[PDB]
Amino acid sequence: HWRYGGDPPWPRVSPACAGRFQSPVDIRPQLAAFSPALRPLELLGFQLPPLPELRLRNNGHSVQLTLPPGLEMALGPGREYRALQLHLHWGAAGRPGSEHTVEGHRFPAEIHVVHLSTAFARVDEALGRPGGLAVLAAFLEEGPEENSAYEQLLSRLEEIAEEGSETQVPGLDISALLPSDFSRYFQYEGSLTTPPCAQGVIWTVFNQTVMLSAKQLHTLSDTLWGPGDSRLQLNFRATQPLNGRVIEASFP
Amino acid sequence: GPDQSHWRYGGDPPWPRVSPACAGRFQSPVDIRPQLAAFSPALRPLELLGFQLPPLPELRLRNNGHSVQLTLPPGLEMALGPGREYRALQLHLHWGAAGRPGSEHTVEGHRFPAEIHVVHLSTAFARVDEALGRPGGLAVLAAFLEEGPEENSAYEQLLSRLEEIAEEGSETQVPGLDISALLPSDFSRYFQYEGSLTTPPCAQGVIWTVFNQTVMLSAKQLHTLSDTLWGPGDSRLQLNFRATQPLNGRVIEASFP
Ligand SMILES: *[C@@H]1O[C@H](CO)[C@@H](O[C@@H]2O[C@H](CO)[C@@H](O[C@@H]3O[C@H](CO[C@H]4O[C@H](CO)[C@@H](O)[C@H](O)[C@@H]4O)[C@@H](O)[C@H](O[C@H]4O[C@H](CO)[C@@H](O)[C@H](O)[C@@H]4O)[C@@H]3O)[C@H](O)[C@H]2NC(C)=O)[C@H](O)[C@H]1NC(C)=O
Ligand SMILES: *[C@@H]1O[C@H](CO)[C@@H](O[C@@H]2O[C@H](CO)[C@@H](O[C@@H]3O[C@H](CO[C@H]4O[C@H](CO)[C@@H](O)[C@H](O)[C@@H]4O)[C@@H](O)[C@H](O[C@H]4O[C@H](CO)[C@@H](O)[C@H](O)[C@@H]4O)[C@@H]3O)[C@H](O)[C@H]2NC(C)=O)[C@H](O)[C@H]1NC(C)=O
Ligand SMILES: CC(=O)Nc1nnc(S(N)(=O)=O)s1
Ligand SMILES: CC(=O)Nc1nnc(S(N)(=O)=O)s1
Ligand SMILES: [Zn+2]
Ligand SMILES: [Zn+2]
Repeated sequence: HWRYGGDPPWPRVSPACAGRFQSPVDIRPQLAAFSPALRPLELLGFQLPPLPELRLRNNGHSVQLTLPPGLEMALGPGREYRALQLHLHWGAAGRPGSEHTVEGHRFPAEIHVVHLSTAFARVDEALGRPGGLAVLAAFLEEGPEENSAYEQLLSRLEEIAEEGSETQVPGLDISALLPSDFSRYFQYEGSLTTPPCAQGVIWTVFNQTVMLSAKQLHTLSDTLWGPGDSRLQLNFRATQPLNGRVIEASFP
Repeated sequence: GPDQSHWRYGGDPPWPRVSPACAGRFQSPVDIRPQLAAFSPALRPLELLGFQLPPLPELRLRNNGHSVQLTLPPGLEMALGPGREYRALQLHLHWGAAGRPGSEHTVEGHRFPAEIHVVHLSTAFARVDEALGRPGGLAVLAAFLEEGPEENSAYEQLLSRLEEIAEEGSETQVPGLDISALLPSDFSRYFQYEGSLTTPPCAQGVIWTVFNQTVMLSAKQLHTLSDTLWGPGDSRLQLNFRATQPLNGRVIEASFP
């Protein structure tokens, strides 16, 4: 089974991991193309009630929250998706762990909300297909104030410390885990950041970040156990070259 | 319902009965207002390779009653951008009648004499039926045909064969030709937006790329195109285009400032 920082080589696990257009990438704001056609993102049905509960799992490469049907998202007019799950990427003590970087800067952590195009019934049908999968990514930065939205997830990590364990958590407002402005973001086409690394994924990276306390960031990157009786840390992929791709910005 | 595959221009069955998608909110064609198009510097020049076909093998040219369609062979590769590849499947035309333009798309309300469409299939899909309705599954390149003083050599290869397939359902084999010669000169100037097929099933998720520059045909050639073929029933195959559809919020992008 694949892992971070070691065999098996990802290209052996999946040929697509050696594709020419992979993710994540380094975003250089000055080189991003202002595209007036990029409208504000629309997310409805993300304010979930206390029940039913949601599955939170330590799968060895991240902590993943399974999302229910009904979380509708649109990248634009007639381009709709539904959220499937969200997970995080982080570093370690004294080391940032976001996947994407901005002007070479790596942030403490990054959250990914994976969506499936309504044109596909299942994920296996969308893999590798243009726009079949769309991921919303936001950077998590260190701040003086503790984040209430993230407290709902971070306080449950200890319950699933051991690799492969899972637990049910109360419903929460998923949209509260995201930045304040849905009209400011970068967008480009790439791939999944972990095997099978299928291409054709539409990546949308919020320009605004969300803040977590130093303590919360410590809890996120030093609680779960990964493969090989070792703390699950630095679970992010190195940035990949744009190789000609042009990143678009929804703002001038 | 019975005979679900049947449809025509200018009359029953209502397209929504043929295919529900024909009543979708985001259809094609649309009216293009250059002033309101969003300049998107990420739109690079179109790439078309393998379009210069040799004399043999021959290609099938058919009057399907809705248009004259040329079946393209494997090998015509096209890219809308890096890593966004397609292969051409076929090309067809939309035209008007005596003293009446018939293009599908319009620019600032202006309708051109005719329009050519080169339909492509994303390399991520093995078959068309899997691409239908999927985002970017199908991509169509569209160019306007205008009236000019000179006879167009490229189009002569198609127009001179229409008499052999005047009746709906007729077909003939024609010599290989340079498909790219049927297109405009600048592949870097175009408009692009997402819509649907302009005929049933009217599946959405189609990426439309409309060249900013046009190609010219003589008045005689345009007359040959609109006055030689016969359509469904006993009517002349003319005015085979769909009315303009509202953008409904969609923003057309332009590859040039
Ligand atoms: C959200 O989106 C915003 C908006 O695009 C991003 O903010 C911009 O980020 C870029 C990149 O980080 C900033 O660009 C930098 O600008 C500096 C200018 O500062 C002074 O220096 C020049 C003189 O050189 C004066 O003209 C100017 O008035 C200022 O006084 C440059 O110094 C930087 O370049 C230097 O460093 C880089 C390497 O780091 C080298 O490649 C260069 O050669 C050079 O040495 C750089 O160009 C830009 O200022 C920001 N704009 C705004 C409005 O804030 C956010 O980063 C983005 N955030 C997220 C999370 O996505
Ligand atoms: C390929 O791409 C090019 C580049 O965009 C297109 O060319 C442009 O086409 C648009 C639309 O046809 C043209 O826009 C029109 O400009 C006129 C300006 O001309 C004079 O008038 C104004 C007075 O207001 C003066 O300031 C100016 O200096 C000029 O002297 C406007 O008059 C037009 O607006 C009016 O008419 C239309 C009806 O046609 C109404 O809908 C409007 O409400 C308004 O009343 C209009 O804005 C533009 O000039 C063209 N640019 C260039 C460089 O040629 C091609 O059409 C396109 N071709 C294809 C096949 O895609
Ligand atoms: C089907 C599915 O969700 N798999 C993913 N694998 N990697 C992903 S990531 N890090 O690119 O968001 S999503
Ligand atoms: C399968 C196929 O190619 N069907 C088409 N139907 N309409 C088309 S058009 N006029 O929008 O190019 S292509
Ligand atoms: Zn991820
Ligand atoms: Zn057509």
